[PDB]
Amino acid sequence: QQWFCNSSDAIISYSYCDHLKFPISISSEPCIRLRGTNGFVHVEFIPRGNLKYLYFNLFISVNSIELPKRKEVLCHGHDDDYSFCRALKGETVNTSIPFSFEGILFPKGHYRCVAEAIAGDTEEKLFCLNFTIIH
Amino acid sequence: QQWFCNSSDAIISYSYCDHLKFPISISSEPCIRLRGTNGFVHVEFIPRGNLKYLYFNLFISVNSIELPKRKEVLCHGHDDDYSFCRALKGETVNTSIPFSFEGILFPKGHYRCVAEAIAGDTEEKLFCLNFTIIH
Amino acid sequence: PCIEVVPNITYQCMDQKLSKVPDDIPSSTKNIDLSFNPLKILKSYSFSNFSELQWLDLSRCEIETIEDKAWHGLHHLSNLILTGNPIQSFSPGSFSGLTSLENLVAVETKLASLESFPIGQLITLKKLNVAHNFIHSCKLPAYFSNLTNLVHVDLSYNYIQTITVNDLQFLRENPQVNLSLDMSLNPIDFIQDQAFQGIKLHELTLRGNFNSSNIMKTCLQNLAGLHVHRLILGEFKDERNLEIFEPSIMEGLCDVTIDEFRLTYTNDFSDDIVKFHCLANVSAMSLAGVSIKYLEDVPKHFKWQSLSIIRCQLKQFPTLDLPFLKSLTLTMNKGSISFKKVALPSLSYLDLSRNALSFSGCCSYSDLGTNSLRHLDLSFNGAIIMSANFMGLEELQHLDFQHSTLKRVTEFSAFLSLEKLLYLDISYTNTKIDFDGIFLGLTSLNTLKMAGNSFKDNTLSNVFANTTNLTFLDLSKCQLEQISWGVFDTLHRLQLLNMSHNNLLFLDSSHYNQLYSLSTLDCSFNRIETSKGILQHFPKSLAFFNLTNNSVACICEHQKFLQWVKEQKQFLVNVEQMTCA
Amino acid sequence: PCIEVVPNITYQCMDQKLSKVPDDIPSSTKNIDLSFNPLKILKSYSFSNFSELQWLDLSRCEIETIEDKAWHGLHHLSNLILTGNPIQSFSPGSFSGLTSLENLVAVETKLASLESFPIGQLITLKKLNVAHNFIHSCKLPAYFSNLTNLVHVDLSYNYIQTITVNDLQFLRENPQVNLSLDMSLNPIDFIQDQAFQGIKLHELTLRGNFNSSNIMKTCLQNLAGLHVHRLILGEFKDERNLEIFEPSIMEGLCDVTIDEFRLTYTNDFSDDIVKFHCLANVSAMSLAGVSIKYLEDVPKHFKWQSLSIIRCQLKQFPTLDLPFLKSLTLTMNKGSISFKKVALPSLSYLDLSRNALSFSGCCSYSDLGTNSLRHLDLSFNGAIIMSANFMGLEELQHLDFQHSTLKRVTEFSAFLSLEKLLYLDISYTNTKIDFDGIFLGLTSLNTLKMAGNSFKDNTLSNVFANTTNLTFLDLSKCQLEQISWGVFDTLHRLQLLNMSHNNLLFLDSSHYNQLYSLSTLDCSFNRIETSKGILQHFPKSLAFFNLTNNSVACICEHQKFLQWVKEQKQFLVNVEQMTCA
Ligand SMILES: *[C@@H]1O[C@H](CO)[C@@H](O[C@@H]2O[C@H](CO)[C@@H](O)[C@H](O)[C@H]2NC(C)=O)[C@H](O)[C@H]1NC(C)=O
Ligand SMILES: *[C@@H]1O[C@H](CO)[C@@H](O[C@@H]2O[C@H](CO)[C@@H](O)[C@H](O)[C@H]2NC(C)=O)[C@H](O)[C@H]1NC(C)=O
Ligand SMILES: *[C@@H]1O[C@H](CO)[C@@H](O)[C@H](O)[C@H]1NC(C)=O
Ligand SMILES: *[C@@H]1O[C@H](CO)[C@@H](O)[C@H](O)[C@H]1NC(C)=O
Repeated sequence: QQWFCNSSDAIISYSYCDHLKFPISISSEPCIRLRGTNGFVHVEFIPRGNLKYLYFNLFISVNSIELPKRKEVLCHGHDDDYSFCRALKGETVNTSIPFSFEGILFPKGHYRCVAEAIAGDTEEKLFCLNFTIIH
Repeated sequence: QQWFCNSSDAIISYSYCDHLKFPISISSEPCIRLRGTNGFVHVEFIPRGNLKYLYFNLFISVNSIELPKRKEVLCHGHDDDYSFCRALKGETVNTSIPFSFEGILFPKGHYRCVAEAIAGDTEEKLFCLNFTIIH
Repeated sequence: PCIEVVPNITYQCMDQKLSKVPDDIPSSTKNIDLSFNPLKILKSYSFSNFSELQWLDLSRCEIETIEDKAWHGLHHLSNLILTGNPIQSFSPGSFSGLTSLENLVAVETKLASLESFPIGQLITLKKLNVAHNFIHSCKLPAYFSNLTNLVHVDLSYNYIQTITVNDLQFLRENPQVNLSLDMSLNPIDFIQDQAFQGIKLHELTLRGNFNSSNIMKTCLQNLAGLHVHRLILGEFKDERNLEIFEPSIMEGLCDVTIDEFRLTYTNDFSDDIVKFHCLANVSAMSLAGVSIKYLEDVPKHFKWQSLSIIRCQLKQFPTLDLPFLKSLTLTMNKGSISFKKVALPSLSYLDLSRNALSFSGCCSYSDLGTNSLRHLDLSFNGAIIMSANFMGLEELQHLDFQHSTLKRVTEFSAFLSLEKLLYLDISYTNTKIDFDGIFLGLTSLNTLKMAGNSFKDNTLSNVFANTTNLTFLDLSKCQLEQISWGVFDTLHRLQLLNMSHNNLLFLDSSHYNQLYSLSTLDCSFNRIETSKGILQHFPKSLAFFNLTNNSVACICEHQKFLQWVKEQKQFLVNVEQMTCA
Repeated sequence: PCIEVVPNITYQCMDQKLSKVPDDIPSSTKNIDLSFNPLKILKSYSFSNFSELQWLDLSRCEIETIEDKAWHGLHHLSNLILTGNPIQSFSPGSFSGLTSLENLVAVETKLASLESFPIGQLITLKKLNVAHNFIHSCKLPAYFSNLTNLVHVDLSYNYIQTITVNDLQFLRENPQVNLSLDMSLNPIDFIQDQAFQGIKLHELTLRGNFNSSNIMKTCLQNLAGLHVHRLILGEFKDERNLEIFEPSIMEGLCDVTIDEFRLTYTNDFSDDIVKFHCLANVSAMSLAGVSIKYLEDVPKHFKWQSLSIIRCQLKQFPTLDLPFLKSLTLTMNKGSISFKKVALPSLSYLDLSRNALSFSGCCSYSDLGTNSLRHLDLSFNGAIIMSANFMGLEELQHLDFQHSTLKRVTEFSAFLSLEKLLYLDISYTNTKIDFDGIFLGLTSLNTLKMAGNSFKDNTLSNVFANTTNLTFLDLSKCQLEQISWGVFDTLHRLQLLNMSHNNLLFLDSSHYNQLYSLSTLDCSFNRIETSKGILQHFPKSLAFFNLTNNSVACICEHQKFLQWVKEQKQFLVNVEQMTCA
């Protein structure tokens, strides 16, 4: 609905979570080769909470076989790596986050991944994204 | 009681186990100081089984509080470190075994340790010594 | 209508399409968050009736104008948040009324200058946040001399490019001021010679400022004269970064006196930057998110009293011989280093959590070289092989192994030397308690956390007979099915006992009859069918007795118990949601 | 007065006070131990009645004299044990009657020479043990010409001081002989020049022979010309040891052709003595009980095909990149060590068990540098953090993690690339199964041992849908309380299912329909009351059903199941021993 990209081994797309729809424009350059990618994740938005303690709950399914909740932290609260960690509720966020990975072997098929963004200090949901991956 | 020595921190003695009395003269030079000792264990006997796979079951008690059975392997059956490992049933064994250790904190008063020597190939009990340590 | 989280104190008004201050909603609250509403213009006297108010949040409220005297009767307020309102200019008397304000956040308000910013009257002010605005000058205005409680000013992400001596004159003539300055994300490319002569700062944060290492180098040289308690330097991963990061960029630092030094992420990093001589007199050294791979060539004359390595990339456990090091933290390391012997005679605080560390032959004096250790944290690591029972470490008060893989801990009395230990956590260490003497020596211990382990024959054994000072005991998720008689008889001071998420088929009064101090007993998520023994013998001090999520047996042979449930229901928690099985 | 161990077959007459072979003992007996009895003498025709005797133990029977025809009737005896009897002199005719003897043990029989030892007609002899005697000569007697089946002679712990050219003439004149020779614990001080020219040995053991480094150098020099399949060298902790051990002592082994080289305990080891140039062409290298601290030397030209390192003391994982190494063993090492990347193109067999090994980033091609790994044992180790699912290692056919701590194994499909795997053991790894796709990719798997783990909510879930070729599955001690519906439907080939020592309240017959090939089902030590779900569905192939040590409620309300015992009687195990509860 929001974004779409294609790679040699994956097609990637997302929409907002059905019952949580706070705006975020997010994009990766290049599109993700699951076997191995280097690039930037572009993110533009106005967060609804302080990013000081930002982390993600990730809910993954592979062909309807679901993974345990994967908790991934981005801002720990002390000398964080990223510019956005310091952003407050209401403040505009516009940045390019680099990334790299060497690539595991993934079952071919249909992946679902809802990505909930949490402000770890208040436990409030900031935004939620519903990802579709075809590998 | 078959033997005893006094040390600066322990008095050690042994007798034969109640229901297994195959003879062994075992002694140490010097007497073991639980806080650390360098020396030799003098052993002179004629084993009632092959020594190729000799291990020990140790049943230890501290003021009537018992430890889980401890198993000490001495001969693994292959390129072993001690000459006596190759001694057959009925053969004269007369050897002195170096030992060394620094010393952990031990409680307190009264130790019981029954030591069962076992030929690992047949699971036959070879000899059994009832040790008493006052620390 | 607004979402009310707290009855007559706190109100959530987010994205509620409000264009005004809610009049028909209760005038009683202390905290109100009004963010993300299209207010457009903030009328005057809008907050007349609210006078019990302490905290007010107006983030991204589309506010273009702050009308004269808008903060009418707000004199208890201490926190005002104005983030993302395009108000641009504040006319004199903007904050008149706010006579107790501690915290002012004006982030992204198109603030162009501090000079004309009408906060001269607010003597109570503590923290000023003007990040993400259009301030081009670093100038500290004279009205700051009126602001005699000011301790932190945030000027992050503005357009400040220069710092002059005159910019900092305020501090020069006012040595008694304790001020801290975050100047991150400013494109600073020139600092006047001697700008920092005769100025004290508490903390100075300079992250992601310089584009060239040369501009960085020369700027640091003109820090000369500065007295900083804490200096924080570095970059961000998602920003402009320096290509090459030589320690020679850091040469201006030996002409600044630094108590505490913090380095954060850097694109390039040379291991021997920690060896750099201009950092020798620092009392606290910190590196966080740094690409350090080794730490072994540290001079003995270095004065470091604490050293903190957080989220770095060590390939080997640092070799350390620092004689005045009191506190060492190494945590969240990328790899899986294994413990290596160290020599730190001043060390009393050691935190080695979250590194997937392996430790063979834990633990005694010869591993650390100190007799002063009071805190040892080895939680969230790999295999830890117990081999020595803490000889030489009997000052230990706090010891944490939670979630690590302890070995051989039941092979002897692994804690025997720890007669001063107050806190012990061995939860989720995969320990199977096989030995009644496992806790011998632990006579000072207050807190025993041991969740997620197991016992021989799923029976709770007499392991607590001499842990007499226990006030907190967690035995949850221990696969328990039975409790030996007499197990708790010694625990006269125990206050909380958690045995939830086991497999107990019933309770017995007599296990608890000597727990004269017990206030909380948690047996939820077992399979409790009833309790036996003299029911009136449960501790009289009991207040919270959790029995939810069990399988109570509503049969006529458990009547004394079922009767007892009703009389003692004040103390049973969620009794009214309890259902028969 | 003898103990009967196997009726009419095996009898234990040890340690009575017998002066003679007891005559009430069965005629058919195959095995008799008569050691530690005072027999003094073996009268002619003593063992006449025992025509089928195969094994005879006479150790420590105080025998001074063997008379002619003592063994007359014993045509079937293959083993004769005479250890510790002071039979100083053996008459010609001592061994007559032993037509099938294969193993002669005459340890510590005060024997002085092999020339006079009357065994020239023991044509069937495979093993000759004459350790701990008074043998002074190394001379292989000419009657060895009759001994065409002999493979091992043990000359250990004797008085042999020299080896001469004439000593080994028999072997020189007979290149076809496949002989092994234990020469340990002899005080050898000289080997004649050219003594070992034209000689071939299968195994030569030389442990504990030398007191002086100079003597060992000069003795190994005159080993020139020898072809050995396996040379075993080293000393003992409880014996006279070498003062210094230099690589240069090994000089001499350059003129010997060695297939396999074994180094045992050495008092004064140096790391470079296994790097020695005269070992380059060996095809198997072995260290056992050796104080090696580091292995980071090994030149690439070295032709080693197997390296085996057992009970050694490595402080670091050895850096290795040998082009030819097909087989690496590192086991029972001291302390902990953390895995380090190696580069082994030919590597097909890797055993890294029992080391308290740490392994961060298991496991892929870049860890090992091979594509042909068929066997990987990582059992009895420390924390093994799964980071990679075996990309590049798809030939893998045997994988063992037993008793190690696996981490992150449920965070993805950790075995996905292992389409060829036959055997997988993850027993006792503290894995909590909470991802249905944990065994994805294991479509060739035959054996799955996962005892001692757990499942989310203690319910057995749909993890076996893709493991079609499973014949063996072990789920004991998994704390199971429940079984999901179609969990076994796919396992058409399954022969054995151990589900013992769980917490199953009852069985359900529908779970095991589709298990058409199930011979053994083991449900012992559960809390099983009864079985439900139509008893016809239990497999027709079901030969052994274990319902022992359960809690069956004996009444009439589940009388259907209690009726299945009759016709299915030979199929249940310990049928007539089961008790109600
Ligand atoms: C007793 O121990 C258990 C953990 O084993 C605690 O359980 C947690 O309780 C909270 C409710 O306050 C739940 O939301 C969590 O899910 C539970 N944690 C788990 C299952 O890990 C319990 O709170 C402890 N009791 C006391 C009095 O502290
Ligand atoms: C089912 O698995 C269990 C493991 O829990 C096995 O139980 C063992 O049985 C042997 C006898 O064969 C006993 O000596 C041991 O006490 C048990 N071992 C352990 C480690 O507890 C049982 O053998 C399995 N069934 C089959 C057919 O293999
Ligand atoms: C061969 O063994 C026979 C059997 O009696 C004996 O006569 C002969 O001397 C033996 N050969 C040698 C070389 O001893
Ligand atoms: C020689 O004998 C040994 C037994 O020690 C045997 O293992 C080996 O295979 C034999 N070699 C040949 C070629 O028969």
